[PDB]
Amino acid sequence: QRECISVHVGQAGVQIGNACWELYCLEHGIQPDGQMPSDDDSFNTFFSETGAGKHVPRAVFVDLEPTVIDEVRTGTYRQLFHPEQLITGKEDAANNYARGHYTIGKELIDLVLDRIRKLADQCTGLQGFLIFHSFGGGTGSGFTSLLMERLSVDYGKKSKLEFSIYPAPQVSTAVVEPYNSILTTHTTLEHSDCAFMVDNEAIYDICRRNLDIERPTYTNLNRLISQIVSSITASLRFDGALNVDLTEFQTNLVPYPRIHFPLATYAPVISAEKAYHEQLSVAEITNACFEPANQMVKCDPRHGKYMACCLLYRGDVVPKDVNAAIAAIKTKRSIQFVDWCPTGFKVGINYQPPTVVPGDLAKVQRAVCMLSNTTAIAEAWARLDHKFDLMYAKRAFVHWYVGEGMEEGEFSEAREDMAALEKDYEEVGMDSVE
Amino acid sequence: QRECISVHVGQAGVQIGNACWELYCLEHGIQPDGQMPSDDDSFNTFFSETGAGKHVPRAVFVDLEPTVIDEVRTGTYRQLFHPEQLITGKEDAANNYARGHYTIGKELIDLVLDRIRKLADQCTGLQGFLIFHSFGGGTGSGFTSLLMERLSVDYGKKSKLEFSIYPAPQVSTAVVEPYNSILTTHTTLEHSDCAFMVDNEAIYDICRRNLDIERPTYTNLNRLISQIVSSITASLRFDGALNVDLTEFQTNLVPYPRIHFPLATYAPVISAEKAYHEQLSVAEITNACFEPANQMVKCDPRHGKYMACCLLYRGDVVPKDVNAAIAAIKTKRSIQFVDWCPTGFKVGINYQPPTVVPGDLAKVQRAVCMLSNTTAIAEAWARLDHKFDLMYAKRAFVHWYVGEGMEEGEFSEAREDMAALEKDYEEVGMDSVE
Amino acid sequence: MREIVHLQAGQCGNQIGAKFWEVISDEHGIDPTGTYHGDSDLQLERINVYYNEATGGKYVPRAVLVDLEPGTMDSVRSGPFGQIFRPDNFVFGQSGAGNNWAKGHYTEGAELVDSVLDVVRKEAESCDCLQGFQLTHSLGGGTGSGMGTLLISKIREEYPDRIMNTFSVVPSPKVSDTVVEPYNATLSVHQLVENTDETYCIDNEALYDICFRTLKLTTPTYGDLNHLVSATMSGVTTCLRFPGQLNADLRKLAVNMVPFPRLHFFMPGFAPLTSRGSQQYRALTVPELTQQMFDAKNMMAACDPRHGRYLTVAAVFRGRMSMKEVDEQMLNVQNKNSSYFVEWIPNNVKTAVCDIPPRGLKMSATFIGNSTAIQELFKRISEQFTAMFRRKAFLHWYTGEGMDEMEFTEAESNMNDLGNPVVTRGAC
Amino acid sequence: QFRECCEELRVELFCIHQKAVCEERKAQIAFNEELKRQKLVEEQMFLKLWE
Amino acid sequence: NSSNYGEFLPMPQFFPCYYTPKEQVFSGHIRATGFYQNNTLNTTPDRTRTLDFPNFQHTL
Amino acid sequence: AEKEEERREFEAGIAAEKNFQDKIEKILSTHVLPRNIHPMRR
Ligand SMILES: Nc1nc2c(ncn2[C@@H]2O[C@H](COP(=O)(O)OP(=O)(O)OP(=O)(O)O)[C@@H](O)[C@H]2O)c(=O)[nH]1
Ligand SMILES: Nc1nc2c(ncn2[C@@H]2O[C@H](COP(=O)(O)OP(=O)(O)OP(=O)(O)O)[C@@H](O)[C@H]2O)c(=O)[nH]1
Ligand SMILES: Nc1nc2c(ncn2[C@@H]2O[C@H](COP(=O)(O)OP(=O)(O)O)[C@@H](O)[C@H]2O)c(=O)[nH]1
Repeated sequence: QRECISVHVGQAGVQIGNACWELYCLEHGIQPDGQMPSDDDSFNTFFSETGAGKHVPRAVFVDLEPTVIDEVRTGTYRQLFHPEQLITGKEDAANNYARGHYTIGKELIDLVLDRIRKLADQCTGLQGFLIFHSFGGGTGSGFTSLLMERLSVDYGKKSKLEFSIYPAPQVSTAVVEPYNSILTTHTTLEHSDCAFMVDNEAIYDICRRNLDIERPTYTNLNRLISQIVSSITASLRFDGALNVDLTEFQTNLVPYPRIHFPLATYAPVISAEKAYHEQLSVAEITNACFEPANQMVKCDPRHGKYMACCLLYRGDVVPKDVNAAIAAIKTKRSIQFVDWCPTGFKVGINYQPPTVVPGDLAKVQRAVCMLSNTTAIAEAWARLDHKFDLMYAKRAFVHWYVGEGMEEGEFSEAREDMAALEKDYEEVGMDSVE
Repeated sequence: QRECISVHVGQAGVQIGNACWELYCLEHGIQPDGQMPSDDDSFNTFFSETGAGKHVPRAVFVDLEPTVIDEVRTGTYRQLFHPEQLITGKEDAANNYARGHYTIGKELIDLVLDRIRKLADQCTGLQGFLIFHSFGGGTGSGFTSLLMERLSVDYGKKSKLEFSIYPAPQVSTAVVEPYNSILTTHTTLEHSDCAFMVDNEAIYDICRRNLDIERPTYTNLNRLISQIVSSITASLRFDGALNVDLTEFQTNLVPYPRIHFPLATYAPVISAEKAYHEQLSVAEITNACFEPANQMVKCDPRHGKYMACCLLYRGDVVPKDVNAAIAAIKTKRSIQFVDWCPTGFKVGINYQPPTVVPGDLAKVQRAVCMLSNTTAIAEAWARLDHKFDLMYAKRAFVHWYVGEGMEEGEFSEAREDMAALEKDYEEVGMDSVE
Repeated sequence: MREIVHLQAGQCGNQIGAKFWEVISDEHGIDPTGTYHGDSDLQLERINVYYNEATGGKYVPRAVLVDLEPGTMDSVRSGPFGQIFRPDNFVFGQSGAGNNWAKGHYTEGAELVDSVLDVVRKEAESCDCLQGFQLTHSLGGGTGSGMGTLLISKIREEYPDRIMNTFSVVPSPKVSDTVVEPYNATLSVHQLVENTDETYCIDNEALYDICFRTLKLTTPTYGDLNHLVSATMSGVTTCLRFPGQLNADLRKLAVNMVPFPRLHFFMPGFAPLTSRGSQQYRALTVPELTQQMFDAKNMMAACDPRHGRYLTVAAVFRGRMSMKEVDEQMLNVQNKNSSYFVEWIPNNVKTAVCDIPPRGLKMSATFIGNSTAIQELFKRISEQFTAMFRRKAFLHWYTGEGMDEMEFTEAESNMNDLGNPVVTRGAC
Repeated sequence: QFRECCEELRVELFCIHQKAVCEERKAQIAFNEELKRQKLVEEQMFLKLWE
Repeated sequence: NSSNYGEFLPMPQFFPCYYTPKEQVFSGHIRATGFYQNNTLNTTPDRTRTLDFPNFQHTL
Repeated sequence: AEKEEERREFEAGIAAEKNFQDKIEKILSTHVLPRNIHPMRR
């Protein structure tokens, strides 16, 4: 009765989804193939049922390039998925936002909207979409934004939560990253409705320092993201003392209509040979959330003010132990909140210990994801701005884009839009003096 | 509730920590790894009952040299501490208070301070941050400096005992040992509480006479130091007729707010085949406590006075036989006490009998830890100044400290305040004439 | 023969009302299946106030169970007294309430209010002499505030001569389970001023305060919280349910207890409250019942009575007790604490002593007090709303759903004009 | 209905669930150690291919 | 490396210990079958204040 | 009478406490609706 359609765009999205679905499958109990063990309504939140015991997910894997969909179609999940939902292109978007948005988008977008429409026809009440991608190459950015425009046209009253991998702030892995990222920022400011930021280097550091893994890999980097997405959209999957809805996340985290870029964190990232030594109680897992080395984005919260924080407790958690933890954390002067919001906390309770994939993480009795809408993300935005200004000073790498077909003015429009985002972040930054 | 972290910094400390903890466990119950062998609420103070009925230590073994800390995470107690707890550096603080309050330290100090946070957030009444650190090898001096300062700021009124090891009269195992002391007492005189200084030269002398051991090693000394640290923190981890917490020591021993440098001397330090010949009676133990050839610092009590002594007896101690002993002492004329301190010593009695780590200290059904603000530690303080003077004389072994920070001034600036300490002693011992 | 219809709105309202139905089912001797298994005929004598008769003695509660989320009534029906309600009372619809007063008052809530009202009608003309309606809801957050106030307005304009008892969980100072609680609660309080007759405000902070300080409980959960609400929820309506001397129904309380038509906000209290370890060290009687009753640590709302004057107060006692005890100790508490009681309203206590005590106890007492300590509760969330509203924050969903900027100013001006009389009564 | 309110049922449930967590962590520890053996066998394979 | 995402077959000692579900069979077989609607002609009796079916003996 | 009655009520309260303790140990004996265990186990 409550369910959301998962769309994965680009290698990033496809792979986050790889982990995402593996986790969902385990949680519910669905086996690889799709048939259940020798035997609930939780499968209604992500899967369907064919009347034959073959739960198929509401997933649309779109990529303009094969081998990343072909790994899925060859591997052990070839029968969980609908063999045609995995939409495959024939030409890579080439780290070109406007190739994924202007030239190779029209050979696939009609099929993608057709499959979104077919999935949404089998929907009682559609709570929203979950768009998984990066702010990187053309597949992750241009096809994503061109998808967002059509879902804004077709599903204008429908929620669209988003999980995006922000560019690495210090090193990165490509040279047109700021171009593509500011273009998709400009085209997803006005269409995306709540877009959770995940930086690679924060996952890198938390895996190195807390997970006691000196060899972490992308099989771990968004294996953590699978956990955090499940802990977000599990409150409509189970019951709780304080159950929270997907529209409740938006109405309690995005204060102005443009400020919809929260940063997240996970609680217990403890490392199997490490949790024989801590209480893992509610107070210290909340303190581990608010500690400035466990975030999803490399940005220091001390250079900014929190505006709205939603805590998602799953597991055997007491809401008045949560009361005690919040009363403890609101007295520390280091964690600064905005003054136009005397209470800025949401609590969500779910009676479900987290499922553990065979791998690095240990299971814990209590786990909270903290979703904060901070003013400190303007630091990362301005750093990417200096990045783009330094590259765009003399029209470097613009000839590819204007040769395939994007006009020169879209760069200036993206610059003006994200500078307006800078100004809005400062404007919600300073206090009230009237 | 009853609580007291132990921040062992430097080799001497870490090494002594090894002894102090070994003793704490065997006395309380925790098995090498933990999981109280069991078949009541002592551990609580100097431990933390985690999940699965575990027993984790309340400590942070810090030192900028792998060697030592490494031999802990590869030996008997490689399970008690939670890896993170023991923080270690990469390059040594080559005998230099500089490397401490200045270079190789600005880095690690950040973490140790954060780890101190968690070890104190899982508590409810920190009764004292016991800090064990020698007064020589850089680390012990410089690192402690940074720590003491930071703690004093955040954890304010909170007690801060520091069983530091005083430099040595003769012997000495460092030609720069002198410099560090006159630069480390410029921070233990303005950010400390009751730093109990103990000289290694005495435990040496005692080990030879009473303990009989002809050539015991370091471990043997650190173990005697354990009985002393134990006795002090035993009233806050067991029962007693006249208990005495750490706050009581500070508001009973230190007279004016800058004579926080008392001397300790254990009781029955007898040796198996020799204890079967004495009555270890309460009086007998205290008769020896004030003896001039058992004080744990060469400084002799004869050439000095007793500002205010503290006596903490342990084991079978009839509470109407201590008044007997204290009278049978204040009566004598040898022991002299400042006129400005009428009341003599403060009595402390606990039932829990001193435990025995199969080693040296034999079985004695009673004991006492004697503290005193003797007006004769000046002798040692002065011996130190001469060294600093004789050395700063031809600004020797100084190019180093001034190459790794520490403007030349420090030495001068501090040595003045060290001489200020001298006056304070030869001023509180002056005979009230008005 | 008298008659009360139970409205339950929102998740908090549904859970508290479910605990209420469990408590009075075990009081009347009704099993979960609906049949009667009791020991006293007085339980069956006045059973058809909460419990409509059916075929063969399967008494059905006359409660409607309302939420915009079709998830909490499923838990209610799976609960320990789930299989007792009529399934036509369960009204819902898959939509996003989103803790939003505009979304509970001007959209899908206003879509569902008609289908709610049809069931409320059927249960209202299936009556003999209706005393009125009793809504359980939480002011902080949506559904219970939005649809609750819309339902109160519609029921008041349909039947305007019946007593409305609204048990509201007002948001607490110390924490807040949702972030738009001032936004929801100023509008719901604005609507509760000029509709209802007896509001009962319950803070969660005071619930946990009586859970920790008085009950000495280690892990007090939401079930125990709603149980402590259900204690006074059941205890206020006992003289319309059971025999005894000095009977008092809801309108007798209301006329005896609201002086001016705006100051109808009340602080509940249930005070034979002892821990399991301290029960045996007690000499349970009416003087000590008065001591815990007028003690400010058994209160159910986070408002200290010693910063205000009591305007008027009731004790609904229950049990075989002498009445000289209650009369003389009400006199003695009035004489001992005089500056905290208003002098322009003398003899400002009420006593109503029903005979049947609750199970597991011999005597009990329900506290109702119209203290002027509601001042702090209103002023605090006035401050929070003004801080959230000066900077135009967390409100674009309201304006998208169809609010005007002028309506929030109307609500805040009305709640300040509710805080003005409680200023004036504190200084005559 | 007696399950849902006794509070010692809930404390004793905390106890059972913590014990189950501890035993499950032990099983996970064994599984990760088996992963370490598999990686060592991989390294020996690549060594002999290199030679 | 993408083969890791379906490998290590689930052991019968890896899952979370308990599963607290939100089962909508009640809403499932209520919602489609209406929400009740008062579409009838009234049958409520001639209810008075306190004298339902009185006696008028006091007359000539 | 009012004495003997009071003594009888106190004894009823003590016997009820005893029955509660026996009931609490019985229900903590080991207690699992198949629904509370995901197919993973059964
Ligand atoms: N967990 C996980 N994250 C990934 C994976 N692949 C990419 N990412 C994220 O995606 C980011 C780059 O995305 P893109 O620039 O769009 O890569 P792309 O879509 O393959 O671009 P092309 O080379 O044109 O195919 C990286 O910085 C990663 O953070 C993956 O396989 N697993
Ligand atoms: N009880 C005890 N004391 C020791 C031991 N080793 C050294 N000490 C004392 O510590 C003093 C110097 O050692 P430290 O200050 O610990 O040297 P460090 O911490 O390694 O400092 P760095 O040399 O800069 O690394 C000596 O004067 C000794 O009195 C030991 O093993 N046991
Ligand atoms: N006493 C009690 N309070 C509850 C319960 N459930 C929720 N609450 C309170 O209700 C408040 C918010 O509920 P609300 O947002 O109105 O739920 P909604 O009506 O579905 O939107 C929270 O602050 C909780 O403290 C319960 O079962 N008992």
